[PDB]
Amino acid sequence: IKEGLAASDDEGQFIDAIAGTCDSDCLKLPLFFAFYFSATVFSNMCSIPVI
Amino acid sequence: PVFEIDVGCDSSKYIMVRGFNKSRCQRRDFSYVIDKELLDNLKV
Repeated sequence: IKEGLAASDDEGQFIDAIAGTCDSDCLKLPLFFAFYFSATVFSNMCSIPVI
Repeated sequence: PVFEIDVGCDSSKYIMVRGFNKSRCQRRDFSYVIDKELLDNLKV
């Protein structure tokens, strides 16, 4: 790893890199999910009148 | 009786905050950036 190790956090030891992808600005997901809700809702309006 | 009196500090007397010790608590290296709150981008 690089020099790094800015803050971290641990109790019994230290220098513990947390696993998984970290996200600081991931908060567009509720807006994207609401717009996908609307897209799926209006996509499901289409097949019933066709049938 | 021959003796000596010296006026000055012994360079062995100082002030410690209560409950604080030098190396009782073990830790590792730290690094941080401070900006927008000083009197532009400090890395210490």
